[PDB]
Amino acid sequence: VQLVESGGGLVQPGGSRKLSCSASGFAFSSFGMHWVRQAPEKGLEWVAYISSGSGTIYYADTVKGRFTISRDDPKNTLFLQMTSLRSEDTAMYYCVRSIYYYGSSPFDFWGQGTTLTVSASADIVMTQATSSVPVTPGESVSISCRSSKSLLHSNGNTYLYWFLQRPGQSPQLLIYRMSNLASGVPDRFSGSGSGTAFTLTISRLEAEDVGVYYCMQHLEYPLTFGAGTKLEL
Amino acid sequence: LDQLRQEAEQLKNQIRDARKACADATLSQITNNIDPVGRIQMRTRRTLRGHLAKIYAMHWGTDSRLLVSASQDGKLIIWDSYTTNKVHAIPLRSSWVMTCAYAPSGNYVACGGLDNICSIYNLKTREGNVRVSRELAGHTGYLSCCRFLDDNQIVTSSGDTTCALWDIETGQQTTTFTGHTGDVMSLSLAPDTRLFVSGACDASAKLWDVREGMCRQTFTGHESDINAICFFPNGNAFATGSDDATCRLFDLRADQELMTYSHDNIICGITSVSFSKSGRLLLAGYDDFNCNVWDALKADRAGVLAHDNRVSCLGVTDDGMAVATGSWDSFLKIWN
Amino acid sequence: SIAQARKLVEQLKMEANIDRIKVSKAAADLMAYCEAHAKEDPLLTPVPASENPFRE
Amino acid sequence: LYSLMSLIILATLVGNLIVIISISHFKQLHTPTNWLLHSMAIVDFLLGCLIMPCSMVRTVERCWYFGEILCKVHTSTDIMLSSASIFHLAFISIDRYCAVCDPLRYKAKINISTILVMILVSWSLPAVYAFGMIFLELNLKGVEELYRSQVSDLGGCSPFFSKVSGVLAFMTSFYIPGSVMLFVYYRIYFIAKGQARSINRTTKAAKTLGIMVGVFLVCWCPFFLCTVLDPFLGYVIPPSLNDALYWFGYLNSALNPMVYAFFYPWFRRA
Amino acid sequence: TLSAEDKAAVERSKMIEKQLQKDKQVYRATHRLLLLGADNSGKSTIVKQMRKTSGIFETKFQVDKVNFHMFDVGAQRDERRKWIQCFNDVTAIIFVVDSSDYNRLQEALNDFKSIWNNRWLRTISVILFLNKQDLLAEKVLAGSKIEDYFPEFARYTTPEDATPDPRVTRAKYFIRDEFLRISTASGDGRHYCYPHFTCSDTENARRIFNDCRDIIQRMHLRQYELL
Ligand SMILES: NCCc1ccc(-c2cccc(F)c2)cc1
Repeated sequence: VQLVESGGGLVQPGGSRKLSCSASGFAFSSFGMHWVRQAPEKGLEWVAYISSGSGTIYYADTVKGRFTISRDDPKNTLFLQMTSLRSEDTAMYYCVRSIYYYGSSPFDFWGQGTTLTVSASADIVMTQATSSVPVTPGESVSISCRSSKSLLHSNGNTYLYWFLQRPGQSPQLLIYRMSNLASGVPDRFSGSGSGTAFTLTISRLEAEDVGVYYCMQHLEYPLTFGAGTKLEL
Repeated sequence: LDQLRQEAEQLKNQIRDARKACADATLSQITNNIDPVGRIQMRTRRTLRGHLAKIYAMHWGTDSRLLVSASQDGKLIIWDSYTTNKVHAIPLRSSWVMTCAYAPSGNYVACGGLDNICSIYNLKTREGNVRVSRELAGHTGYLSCCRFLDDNQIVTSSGDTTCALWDIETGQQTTTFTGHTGDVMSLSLAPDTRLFVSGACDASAKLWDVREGMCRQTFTGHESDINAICFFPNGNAFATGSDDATCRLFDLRADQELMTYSHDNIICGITSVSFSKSGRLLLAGYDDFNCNVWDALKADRAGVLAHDNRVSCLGVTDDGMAVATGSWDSFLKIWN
Repeated sequence: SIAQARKLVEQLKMEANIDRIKVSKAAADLMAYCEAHAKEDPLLTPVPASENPFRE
Repeated sequence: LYSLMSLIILATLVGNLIVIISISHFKQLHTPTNWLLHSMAIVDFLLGCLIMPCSMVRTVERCWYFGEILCKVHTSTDIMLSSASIFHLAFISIDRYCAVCDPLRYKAKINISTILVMILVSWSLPAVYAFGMIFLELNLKGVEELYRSQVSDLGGCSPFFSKVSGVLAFMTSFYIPGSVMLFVYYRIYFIAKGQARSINRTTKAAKTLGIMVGVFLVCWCPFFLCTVLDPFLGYVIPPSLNDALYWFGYLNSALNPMVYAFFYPWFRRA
Repeated sequence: TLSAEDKAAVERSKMIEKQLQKDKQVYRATHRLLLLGADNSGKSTIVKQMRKTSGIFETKFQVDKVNFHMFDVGAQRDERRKWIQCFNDVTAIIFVVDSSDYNRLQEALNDFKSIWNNRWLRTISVILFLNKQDLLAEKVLAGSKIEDYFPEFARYTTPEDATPDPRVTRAKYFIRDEFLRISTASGDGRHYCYPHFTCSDTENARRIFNDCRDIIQRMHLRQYELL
C-alpha cells in the first residue's frame, strides 16, 4: 500500500501543467480518489473528487472551470489537469484513498505529495479555538473543535475526523466519525462530542505526539478543514 | 460374540428402565394452566434479490444488521439488512456449497460443501478485496455444517459419520468425535461454548464434550433422518426436526422425551428449526412452501409465514428483532 | 470384531452411570425461564413502530 | 346489435385487465415471453377502451357527431393501434420457432434485451406510419373530388384509400405479418408429428396449431381482402358490408387473450 | 439516502449488481451433466478420451459452439440418497456399464433400477452407455455362458428391427433389452433412455450433443401442448 505523485516544478502564470498519482499495492479499482492541497503556511484544503466507477465527480467552488480529473483503471494511475495557473495555486497537492460501505474507514492512506510554485457562503465553517498549547511528556492533553452547523445526522452518525499530521510527514488518520479509533494507532487517544462541540483527549504523552492536529467535516460537500493546533515540547 | 451382545442388551434395558423411573408427570399436564399466547401476524419488510440459483444456507451477525447467504451457483453475498445494500460479493472455487457461517467478531466467514473442504475468508485486509486465508482438508465425506468458536477454532460436521475440531492457525485437527452410524447432518453450539449437540441419519442425537472429546449422552425417539437441530437459550434443552413431519424436544438433565410438535395435515419433512429470544416460540420450515410457528410450551400451531419454492433455511436475530428465511426460489425475506 | 463390541459395552457402561432428575422440576425450570424473560421478546409482544428499525 | 357490441367491449376490457394484472403481480412469471405477452395485452386494452365505444356509437347511427379534426385523430389512432396487435401476433410466433427449431440456444438468444427491441419496433412503426399518412395529405390524394361525394358529402367519414395507398396498406399491415406467421407454423407441424410417432411406436399439434391459425384467418382476411379491391373496382360496394368488417378485427383482439394466455396449464393453476 | 457516504454505498451496490447481471448472462448459456458409474466401468477413461481426497471433479468440453459441464462425484462412500437432491436440475444423466463380466451385471441392473425410480430424479432423462464391447466380442465365442446367470436367455431371439456373428448380436441385444425393459417398466413419458454401444471411440461428444438436443426439443414441445 503506497501512492506516489509526480509532476510539479516552476510554471509561468497563465500556463498549464498535469499532475499524476500512481497507485500500486492494493485494489485501486475499488477506491474513491481525492486531491487535497496544503498552503505553504496555512491549513489543508480540498480540491476535487472522483468515485470508484467514475459515475460522480465534484469540484471545489474555488476551482471548477480550470481543473480536470481523470482516472485510468487498467494502468492504475490518477491524473489532474490544470490550466491558466493563477497566483494562488502555489501549494503542495496530496493523493488520498477512500472507500465507502457500512463500517469502512475513509481517508485512511495519504500520499507523499509534490510541490508546485507559480511566479508572480452555504458551506459549513470549522474553527479551532486554540492555535497552540504547552504540554508535559506524561500528563493529559485536550484539544477542542467548533462547528457552525450540527454534524449529527438522522440515521445516527456524527461525521467528524481527526488527522494529527507530524512535522515533516504526510497526514494520517486518528479518529473517524468522532468516536472510532483507527487501525494502527496506539489506544491512548479518544474522541467525544455532542454535535457542535468536540474534543480530543490523550491520556499519556510521548515524543512522537508532536505535530499539528486538524478537524474535518464530511456531512456535505465541499469538505472544509480546520486551522490547526500545534503542540510544542 | 454372544456374550457382549447380552451385556449390551442388559445395559440398554437397565438404562431404559432407569429413565422411565423418573418419568413422573407430563409437560402438558403442568402447562395446561397457562393461557395460550394467541395468534401471531408477521409482515414481510424487505426482500433481497440477486441470487441466481437456489439458496442453501444463511447466517446472521452479532451486530444484528449484516448477514451472509450462499447459493448453488457458487456465490457468497453479504447484505445490509437495513438499506438492502450489498457490501461484498465473493465467488467460490466449487459451486456445490451446503453451509456457511459468520464469525462472532465479524472478521471471517466460512463455507464448504461437496468438495470435502472448509474455507476461511478474511474480510478485513489492507487491500480492498476479500481473500481466502486457510483451507481445512482431511474429511472424507461432504461437509454439512460448521460453526465458529472464536477467531481460531471451528467445529465441522461431515458426511463421513465423524465430526472434528480444528485449529485454524495450523490447519490440523485436534479432536475427532466418532460414534455415529450414518452421516451427520447438523450441529448446534452452546451459549457457553463448552458442549454441543449433533444429529445424523441414524435417527439418534448425541451430546459431546469439546474439552475431552467423547460422547456424554445419547437420545432416541425419531423414526427417520435428522435434518436440523437447535438448542434452547437456557442451555439445558434442544429441539430437533426430522423427515417424518415431526419435531421433538429433549432435556439434558432428565434425559427423556418432552412434548411433541406435530399435526396430521403435514406430510413433508422439516428443513430448519430455530427458537425465539425467550424460548416461548419455536418456528420451523417445511417442504410445502410454508414456515410454521409453534407454541413451545403447548404444542399449538399459531402463525404461518407464507415463498414459491422449498424453504431451506431460517434465522433469528440476537436481539429478537427480525426473522430471515431463505428458499429455493432465490429470494430472502425479512419478517417482523 | 471384538474391538467394536468392547468399545460399545464400555461406552454403554460410561453412559449408564449419570445422575438424573425429575421431569416436573425440568418443566418448572423451563416455565420459570420463559416467564422471567417475557418482556424482552419483540416477536412475542409487538413493539410500537417507533423503536424498530424495519419500519415501512 | 348494440348489446353484442357492449358484450364484446366488456369481454375485451376484462380479459386484457386480468391478463395484465396476473402477468405483473406474480414474480413467478417474470419471463421475457410473459413480458411480450403483457405488452400485447396492454395494446389490446388500449384499443378496447378508446376506439371501440366511439366506433360503436358511429355504427349505431349513420353519421358522426364530432368535429373534423377528431375524425382524423380517431382514424389514425385506430390504424396505429390496430396494426400493433398484428405485429405482436407476428412476434409471438418467432420465439416459438426458436424453442423447437433451435432448442439448445433458446435461452441465450431470447434475452430481456431482445424483447425490449421487439416491443419498441412493435409500438413505434405503426404509430409513425399511421400518423404520417392520415394527417399529411397522403391519405386520399389520388382522387379528391370523388372522395368528398362518396363519403364526406353527408355522413360519418371512414378510411378512404386510393389505388396506390390501398396496396401499400395491404403489403405492410396484413401480408408481411401474415406470410411469416404461416410459414413458421407450417414448419412446426412437420416436427411435432415426427417426434410423436417415435414416442408411441418405436396428433396433438393438429388441434392446437389449427385454432391459432384459423382464428387469425377468419377475422382479418375478409376485411383486408375487400379493402384492397375497392380502389381497383368501381367502388360498387354498399356502406353496410364494409361496416361490420371492423367488428371482425375487434373480435380478434377480444379473443387474443383466450387463445394466447388461457390455453396453457402454467397460467391456469398459477 | 440523505448523506454522501450513503450515496457512495448505493453506487457500490449498483456496480455489484452490474457484475451480477454479467454473471447471470454468462450462466444462462450452459448445460450441466452428471456422470455416474462403477469402478470396473470405463467412466474414468471416457473423461480422458473426451479431454488429496477431493470430493468432486469437473470437466469442460465444447461442440458446435455450445458449452457443457460434466460433474464426476469422487471420494464419497457407498450410499447416495442424501447428496442426489442437489442434481435435480441438470440436463441429463450419463450412466456407464461394463458389460464384460456376466457376474456383477445384476448389481449394475439394481443400481440402474434404483436411479431410474428415484423421487428427486423425476423429469431427468438418462443416457445409457454400454462400454468395453471388444471384451464382450472376445469373450462370447470362447464359451462363460449366460443361460445359467439368466434362465430366460433360452427363450430369446434377435429382434427383427435390430440393425447390426449372430450370437454376439444376440448377447448385445439381450443386455440392451434387459436395460430397456427396466427403463420401460415405468416413466409415464416424462423422461427417456438413449442406449448406445460404446467401445474403448471419438463420437461420444456428438452423441451427447444429439441426445441433449432431442431432450430439450421434446421438453419444449411438451410445454406448448404440441406433444
Ligand atoms: N378498427 C377496425 C377498422 C380498421 C382496421 C384496420 C384498418 C387498416 C387497414 C389497412 C392498414 C392498416 F394499418 C389498418 C382500417 C380500418
